[PDB]
Amino acid sequence: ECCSRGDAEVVISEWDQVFNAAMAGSSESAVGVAIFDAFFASSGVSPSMFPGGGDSNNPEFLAQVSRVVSGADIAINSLTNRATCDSLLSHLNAQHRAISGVTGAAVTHLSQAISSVVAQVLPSAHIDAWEYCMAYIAAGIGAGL
Amino acid sequence: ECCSRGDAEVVISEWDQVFNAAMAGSSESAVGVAIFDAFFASSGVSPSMFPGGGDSNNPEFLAQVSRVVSGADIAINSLTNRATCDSLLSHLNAQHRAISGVTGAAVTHLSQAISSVVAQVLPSAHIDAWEYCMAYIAAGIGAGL
Amino acid sequence: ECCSRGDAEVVISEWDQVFNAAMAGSSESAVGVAIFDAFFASSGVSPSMFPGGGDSNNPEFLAQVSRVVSGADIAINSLTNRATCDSLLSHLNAQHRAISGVTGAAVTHLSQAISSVVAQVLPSAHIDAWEYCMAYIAAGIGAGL
Amino acid sequence: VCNRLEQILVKTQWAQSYGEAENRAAFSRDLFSELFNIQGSSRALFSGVGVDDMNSAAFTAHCLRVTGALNRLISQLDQQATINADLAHLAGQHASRNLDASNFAAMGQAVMSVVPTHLDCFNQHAWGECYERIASGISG
Amino acid sequence: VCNRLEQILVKTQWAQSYGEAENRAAFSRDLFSELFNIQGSSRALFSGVGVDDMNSAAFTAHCLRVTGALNRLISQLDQQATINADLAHLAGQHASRNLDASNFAAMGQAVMSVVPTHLDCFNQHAWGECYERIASGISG
Amino acid sequence: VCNRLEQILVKTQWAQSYGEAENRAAFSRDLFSELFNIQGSSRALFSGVGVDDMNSAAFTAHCLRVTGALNRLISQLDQQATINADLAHLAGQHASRNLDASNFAAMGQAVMSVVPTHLDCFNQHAWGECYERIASGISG
Amino acid sequence: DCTSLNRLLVKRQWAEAYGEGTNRELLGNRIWEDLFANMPDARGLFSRVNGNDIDSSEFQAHSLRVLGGLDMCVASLDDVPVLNALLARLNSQHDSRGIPAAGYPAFVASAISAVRATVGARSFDNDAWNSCMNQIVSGISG
Amino acid sequence: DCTSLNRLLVKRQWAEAYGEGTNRELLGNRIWEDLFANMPDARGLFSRVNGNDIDSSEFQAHSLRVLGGLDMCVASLDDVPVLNALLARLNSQHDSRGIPAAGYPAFVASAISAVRATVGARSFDNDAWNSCMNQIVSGISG
Amino acid sequence: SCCSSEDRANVMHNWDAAWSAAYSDRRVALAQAVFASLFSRDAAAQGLFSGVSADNPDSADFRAHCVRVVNGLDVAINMLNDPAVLNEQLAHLSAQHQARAGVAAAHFDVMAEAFAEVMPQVSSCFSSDSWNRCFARIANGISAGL
Amino acid sequence: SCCSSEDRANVMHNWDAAWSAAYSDRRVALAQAVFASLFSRDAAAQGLFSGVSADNPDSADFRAHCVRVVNGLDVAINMLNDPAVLNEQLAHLSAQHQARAGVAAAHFDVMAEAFAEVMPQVSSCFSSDSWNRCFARIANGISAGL
Ligand code: HEM
Ligand code: HEM
Ligand code: HEM
Ligand code: HEM
Ligand code: HEM
Ligand code: HEM
Ligand code: HEM
Ligand code: HEM
Ligand code: HEM
Ligand code: HEM
Ligand code: MMC
Ligand code: MMC
Ligand code: MMC
Ligand code: MMC
Ligand code: MMC
Ligand code: MMC
Ligand code: MMC
Ligand code: MMC
Ligand code: MMC
Ligand code: MMC
Repeated sequence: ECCSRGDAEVVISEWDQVFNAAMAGSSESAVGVAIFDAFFASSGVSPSMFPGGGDSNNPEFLAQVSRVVSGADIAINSLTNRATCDSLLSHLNAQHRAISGVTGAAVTHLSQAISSVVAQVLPSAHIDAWEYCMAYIAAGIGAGL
Repeated sequence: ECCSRGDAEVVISEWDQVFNAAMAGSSESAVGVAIFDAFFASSGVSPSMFPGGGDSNNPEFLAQVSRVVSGADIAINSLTNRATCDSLLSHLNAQHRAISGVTGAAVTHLSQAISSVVAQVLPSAHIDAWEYCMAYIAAGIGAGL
Repeated sequence: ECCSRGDAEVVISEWDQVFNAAMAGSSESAVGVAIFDAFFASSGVSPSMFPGGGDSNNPEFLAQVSRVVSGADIAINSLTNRATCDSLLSHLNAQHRAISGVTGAAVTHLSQAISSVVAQVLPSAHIDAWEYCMAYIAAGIGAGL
Repeated sequence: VCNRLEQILVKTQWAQSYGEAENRAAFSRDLFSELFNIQGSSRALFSGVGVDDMNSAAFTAHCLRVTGALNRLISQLDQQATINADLAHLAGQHASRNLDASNFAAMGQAVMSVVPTHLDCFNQHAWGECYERIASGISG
Repeated sequence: VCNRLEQILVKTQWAQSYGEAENRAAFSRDLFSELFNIQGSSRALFSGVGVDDMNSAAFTAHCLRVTGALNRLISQLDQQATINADLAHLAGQHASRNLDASNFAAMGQAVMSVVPTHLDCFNQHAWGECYERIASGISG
Repeated sequence: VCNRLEQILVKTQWAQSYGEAENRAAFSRDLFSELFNIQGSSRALFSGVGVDDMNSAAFTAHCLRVTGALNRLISQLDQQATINADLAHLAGQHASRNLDASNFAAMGQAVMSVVPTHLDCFNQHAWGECYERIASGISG
Repeated sequence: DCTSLNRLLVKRQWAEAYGEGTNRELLGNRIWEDLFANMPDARGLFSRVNGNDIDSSEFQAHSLRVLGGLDMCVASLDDVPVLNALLARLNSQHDSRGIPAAGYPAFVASAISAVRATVGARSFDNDAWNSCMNQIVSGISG
Repeated sequence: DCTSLNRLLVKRQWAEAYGEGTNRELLGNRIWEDLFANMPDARGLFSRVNGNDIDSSEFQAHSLRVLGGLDMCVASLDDVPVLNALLARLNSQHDSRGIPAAGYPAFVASAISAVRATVGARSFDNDAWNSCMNQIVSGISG
Repeated sequence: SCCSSEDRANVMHNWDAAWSAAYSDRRVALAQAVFASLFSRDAAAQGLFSGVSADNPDSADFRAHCVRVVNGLDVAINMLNDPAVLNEQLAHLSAQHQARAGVAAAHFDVMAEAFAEVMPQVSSCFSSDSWNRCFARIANGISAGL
Repeated sequence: SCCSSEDRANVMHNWDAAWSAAYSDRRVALAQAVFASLFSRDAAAQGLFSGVSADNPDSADFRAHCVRVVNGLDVAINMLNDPAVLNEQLAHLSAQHQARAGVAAAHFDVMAEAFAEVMPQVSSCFSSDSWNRCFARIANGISAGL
């Protein structure tokens, strides 16, 4: 149920469908900041907490954003395979357990922000599945935070 | 590894390959007692412990044998699907946890007996896979005994 | 006619059929000397004329043989395409025009020797096509010699 | 009830169906699906085996045991003495859960609605007799 | 090292390969497979991530992070300021494990042996430059 | 340079590629195509063999001789004494045309970019060693 | 000897080996062409069903009949009382003819061989076949 | 006799004839079923690896082993020094058993036959096979 | 009345199922039922098998006869494709009944309908027509000259 | 640790390439390298093959032993599908090492990793896992009771 074979398939489709054969290779950053901005608003969290401290034009923060988007990409792209997804998330978990400032309710915030921006960009985006799956990803990362 | 997709596939093939379109429907008992006899020898266990107490011609014991073979059949036939196999075995476990006289080393004995008789009957029987898988089945049933 | 599409196809088949997926990569030399020996007999030509001067165990002469066989291979393998075959041969021609001791009747001798050894090695060898084609190859190389 | 010949038809048709069919687990869930769809009252009656989720490891693992045991019976149909015993063993495994005679009559309705779809030929009566011959032994 | 144009070739060829390819996880394991097959000394060097079993959840989960990060880099290749930062972040994630310059040179050997098999066209040099441009940033 | 085992890998992979491949003439032109595309300076360096038109009888006839000779060498790789001789013969066939060490290093770049596309598996190093072991003998 | 398991394995392979319709003539011929090779002296026992012309309608009937019986056996191998009785009739049907003692052994070899070729030597259990094929002849030749 | 070319042709056909996995048992059986036919007196030399039951696990191992050796030979046919040494060990492995001189000749016939059937009589070079197959036996029987 | 090409195939099918070349038991039930009726509708007939424990169906001697028969009919149902051969097989089976004092044509009519009662209880989706058309084809040749 | 169905296929592949049933030479290099290390990591072990010109790898007597071995392992890698048979073949190969005074279990561990070093240098895209999983399957049975 919670993000099944077809759901993921669709998400992984759409997610790529966004990073398609014409895009993925230029402005993941445009998408990325767009993400972080919707993050900072919903979550309320302070940008004064990341490398470069937000600032869409800070060389550090960009790298940061890229690094975040890619994490989400590694996971999204591997939802079809349960076993290895749990792992990938668990590891992400550990990385965040190690940082004072992360909350369970906050991860979901950032997780929901992805889905959203994904849909602004790709209007078709099956928002029911995206939330279904991103909700799952939200668990593995915020496990116990 | 331990009893992989193809292994099970092969076992489930052969196992049926034994109970094929010409057999399965007459003497599972012949196969079954043949099983219990090879059991009683390897395991050493006393037949004086089962319904009817062994006696290949005791109406009770036959039913018993059938009931055992079928259990093994339910499991064998569902090795390809990990999730539900663990369950099916676990339940078997519980049934045996509830009986004084069952040992871990004994379940494997009875488990190995199946494979064997299977091979006497069907000479092709990929004995490496059978043991690989029956070994797994041996775990779920003898978990903690 | 003279070595047509199918003929060559067959020759190129068989020729490889000899240098097949199990051979071509060890003793082209065995085949090669075998060639040079049948050469020296039919043609009468003196081995005292090649690098190392014959001597199946002279490091130079081996290299020589290899170099000859390969030439024949380059040509054989490209009989299907007329245009580029004429060329490949013409070039071979020039190389031999440049050496006192080569005769028209001699090239054919060495050319016929290939076909032969090919057939000793591969009994099936459609000897009618081989001669038909090797006869053609014999022309391009011995053009005017 | 289920005679010598009526046994045959069934024995084959069951293999011809449950036998040939793809992955039993489907067929198995498939069956219980009906039992519920033809008598909801029962759906809760399996509360101890993850009945909440019919696609669970826990649940499917059950449906099998049944179409499974249900198998270890049709095969023994010719063995009067053996199947009676087996049948008895089975009855007292249904003694705890309170079952009326509208469940067994419901079960065999679920069975007889699953099976014929998977075959080219299937004998209504001949089956009823044996499903009966089985239901009895398992109830009273 | 990896110029403006040499970047292009690669950026596309990587997508054309890692991109198009079936299930990354294969490709990913596939890569580390080599790293080991061209320098066994390293195989044990990943003892903390289930390297024992290359088909494990734990292990594959790693290979991904790499072909993954390895991705978040080729994409940023044009962003000098961004990729340097990112590259720096990466370097200090390899500070703990003792790595010689024969591992990085080995890694890029594994990469450049995996990739060209998946493409119709692949530029040796153009890749070396960028694998270099990357290796550096991650080591010193 | 190119050892006993590194020879194997190659010997097979070359056959596995140049061998299996469709019409060598393609593959052959294909190769020289690169040599030019990775070092234009050379394209004119073959002015005597219709290099103007890469689809000519004259031109293709050359590319063959090469992937051809290039073949009569990989096969002789195990024969130290034989391939050295052969290699020597070859060197003095490249004495006339002025060749720098950036052409040979370029050639083997062309080769190693052509080959891996045609295979499922191809060992970077193992090839370099032997392409080397060959380049040397043909230059100095 | 002919263990409850052999009977199992024999009943099975025999099922597979026993073709359907004319594919039995296939198996049939196989066992005959053999028996008559190794022992030509035996083709004379059947001058009645046209032993000479193994392919005649007469003999094919006959050939087939034989496999018929031989199938009952295999099928009864499980329940002994009947088998006995089966071999009994058979026995009384070969009592007349002057069948050489050295014939059954050969027939069994030709059959066991025939079945092998048919079901394939996929580890064919010679011990089980022979063991059970012999339990059969006994009631017939004796 | 066994010319550098025969060795060539023999190495090849042997490659093709030498199946892969169980397809060797295929070739193996072929050479055995023969040897034992023409010369049943020979099936007794193997009572240890179960000569009687050509299909047993014991014998199939054995059968396979034989082809194993026989493959080394063919593979060494090129380089003589090793071959010698190979046949040497083999020879010491058949020195014990009481193998009849008339056995190797038969084995060779059964093999050469076996290989033919397998690679097909597409002009099978009997001269080359025999010539080289005999160079082999010599070091073993003697 | 002609047992067509389809009819035989369609019969060999009906008789494919409700059949096991592996186990005698099934054949035995199918037989006994054929017999059960045969007699039930011609008590007198029963006497013909005195040479078999007829009065004790559930007896070896008898179950053996059932097999012998059920098999004969299987042996024929299979020649149904290669007539030439079948002919002899019936011509044979014939003589074996001519040899049995008593058993006359009429009897194969009782036996006819006897089988006609049993099959639908053994074979799934049975084609009475094809069976009554081919079964005859055989019984004719057996009871001929009888 | 179980040498799966895939594992054997995947191994038979690795060992399909880096192999020629036509020529001994290749087998010889692959062997010698296996050996080259074996010794290099257990000089003492070298002594076990005194009955072969070990001290002179490049010698006939020795290259012959390499073939004998490389072949044994090929003979087994192929039974990898028909276990029943393999069992005997190892059970056999076993006794042949029990016969060799010295050579104990431990040794098949050095030999284990010896091969584990060579293959990637012979077979293209080698599956270390499947090889280490199946290679064991075999070496176990050989060095068992040793
Ligand atoms: C959808 C869930 C999230 C994703 C995709 C994600 C994933 C990641 C990844 C991939 C990294 C880099 C790992 C590394 O250090 O190598 C990272 C770092 C980090 N994350 Fe998250 N994250 C998520 C949510 C959050 C939230 C909710 C916060 C806090 C408001 C947060 C704050 C940080 C910080 C501060 C770092 C470390 C900065 C650094 O790398 O130097 N993350 N995250
Ligand atoms: C391969 C492992 C085994 C299989 C397939 C198996 C499975 C089963 C099954 C299916 C039942 C019937 C469940 C029920 O009560 O509804 C059963 C009952 C039983 N088993 Fe096992 N079993 C195994 C091993 C053993 C061993 C090792 C022993 C002891 C020596 C044993 C002794 C019993 C006894 C005494 C019962 C209860 C008798 C009864 O049903 O009235 N089992 N087993
Ligand atoms: C079927 C026809 C022939 C083939 C395949 C052939 C082809 C070749 C090839 C490929 C080369 C090496 C080219 C190079 O120098 O780079 C060569 C060289 C040579 N050939 Fe021929 N040839 C043939 C017939 C003959 C004949 C009939 C003779 C004389 C009896 C001959 C004597 C020589 C000599 C002496 C050389 C030069 C030695 C050297 O390379 O140092 N060839 N040939
Ligand atoms: C005639 C068909 C039936 C068969 C052959 C059958 C089969 C089985 C078997 C074999 C088990 C598992 C026992 C064990 O392994 O310990 C079981 C359990 C059970 N059966 Fe039946 N059954 C039948 C009828 C019914 C009906 C009609 C109902 C009610 C609607 C029912 C209710 C249950 C319940 C509640 C359990 C206990 C499972 C649990 O919740 O723990 N069964 N049955
Ligand atoms: C240039 C290519 C490389 C890239 C892009 C890369 C990528 C990565 C990344 C992103 C991680 C996981 C970090 C995290 O998410 O916390 C990692 C970990 C690691 N890398 Fe690399 N890496 C590269 C080179 C190498 C090389 C050449 C070696 C050595 C042979 C190596 C050894 C390791 C080890 C040992 C770990 C730690 C994993 C553990 O055992 O916990 N890496 N690498
Ligand atoms: C290592 C790979 C190489 C091999 C095996 C090879 C092969 C050959 C062969 C066999 C010929 C024809 C000789 C004859 O049959 O008379 C040739 C000619 C030639 N090669 Fe190479 N070659 C190699 C490297 C190079 C490189 C790197 C260059 C320069 C970019 C080069 C430049 C030439 C030229 C200019 C000719 C003369 C053709 C003409 O214009 O008449 N070769 N080579
Ligand atoms: C495995 C054991 C055998 C089987 C299944 C078998 C069965 C049969 C059957 C079914 C008949 C027809 C009986 C009738 O309808 O009256 C028959 C007849 C006959 N059998 Fe056998 N038989 C066997 C072996 C042999 C042997 C060993 C020989 C001699 C080499 C033999 C020779 C004959 C002869 C001579 C006839 C009479 C020919 C005729 O008029 O049909 N049988 N057998
Ligand atoms: C072409 C020549 C032959 C080859 C390839 C060959 C090779 C072999 C091999 C590989 C072994 C196993 C040695 C061991 O592991 O100890 C063996 C054993 C044996 N061979 Fe041969 N052999 C050949 C011909 C023959 C002949 C002509 C006979 C006799 C008819 C024969 C009879 C035996 C016997 C009796 C054994 C021992 C059975 C056992 O215990 O495995 N061999 N042979
Ligand atoms: C069309 C169906 C029938 C077939 C194919 C058939 C089959 C056979 C066969 C195979 C035998 C045993 C052969 C032997 O003598 O060794 C037999 C004998 C016999 N049959 Fe028929 N039969 C048929 C119809 C009938 C009918 C209608 C009757 C009379 C009511 C009859 C009466 C007998 C008797 C009396 C025996 C001998 C039993 C004894 O040993 O006393 N059969 N038949
Ligand atoms: C798993 C890999 C191995 C296989 C399949 C293998 C293969 C063989 C074979 C086929 C032979 C020749 C048969 C004969 O005696 O005629 C042999 C003998 C021998 N093996 Fe092994 N072997 C293995 C591992 C080892 C190891 C680990 C050692 C010890 C360091 C060893 C020591 C020997 C010795 C000493 C000989 C006899 C050489 C002599 O003639 O002195 N083997 N082995
Ligand atoms: C679906 Hg994780
Ligand atoms: C395989 Hg559970
Ligand atoms: C044919 Hg050039
Ligand atoms: C109870 Hg499914
Ligand atoms: C470390 Hg994958
Ligand atoms: C010079 Hg192509
Ligand atoms: C012979 Hg039944
Ligand atoms: C016989 Hg090597
Ligand atoms: C008369 Hg059965
Ligand atoms: C010891 Hg080669």
